[PDB]
Amino acid sequence: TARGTPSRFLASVLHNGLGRYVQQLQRLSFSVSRDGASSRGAREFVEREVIDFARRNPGVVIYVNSRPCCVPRVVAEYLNGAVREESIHCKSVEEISTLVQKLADQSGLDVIRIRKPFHTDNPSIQGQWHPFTNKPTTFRGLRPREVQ
Amino acid sequence: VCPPLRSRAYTPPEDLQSRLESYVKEVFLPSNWQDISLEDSRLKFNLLAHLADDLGHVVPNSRLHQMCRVRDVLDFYNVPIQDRSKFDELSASNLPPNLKITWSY
Repeated sequence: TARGTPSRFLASVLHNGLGRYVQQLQRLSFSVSRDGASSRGAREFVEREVIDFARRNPGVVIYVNSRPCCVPRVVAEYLNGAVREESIHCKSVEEISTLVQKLADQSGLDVIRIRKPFHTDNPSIQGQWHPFTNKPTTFRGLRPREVQ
Repeated sequence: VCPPLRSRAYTPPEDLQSRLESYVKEVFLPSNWQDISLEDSRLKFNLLAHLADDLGHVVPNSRLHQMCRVRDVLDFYNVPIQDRSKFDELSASNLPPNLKITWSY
């Protein structure tokens, strides 16, 4: 629930797409087992898909560890300094490729409740409403029931 | 007393045709020698044993029945086999600079 969870406003890292778009994902670490059914899909991913992904995303450094492990994992690091650990345990190649692409598309901002589906730093052009907007001025600036 | 372990790595020789022709001629002569049947066990054994010792690579038990004719033997010996670890296979896959693979085994 919202009351049970932290929230944030919609934001970018450094006004990402304003000047030029910079891919937020920086590093991607994979822990894969040579032997082990959990990492089967992961192995097949490393065999076919990771090379092409690396070519497509030159800004991201990909590390493949290939060590004994019961659960294979992918660790995603972002420019803002966020770290995300995602289990690729007993996942197909398609599922892993999907997940990895999602990580590439995501920024480092926390996946929590976003308060407003829009964000602007200049909401007003004509000038924000105040009580004296849409009020006429009076001669000599006389208050009601003022003699002088 | 124990010979060193042999690699499974085999590259088909360019002059494989001539080698096979000579060995068929030795073991068995007729025209269209590719179509010579290996139904006889003696002749088949002799040919395959000779080729195994010479090329250092042997037809597996599973593929033995498939070797009906000399053509099949030629087809088998023109297929390369690469013997290398997966780490070596990944490394020699022309990796991009951003991709880095390590082996903890």
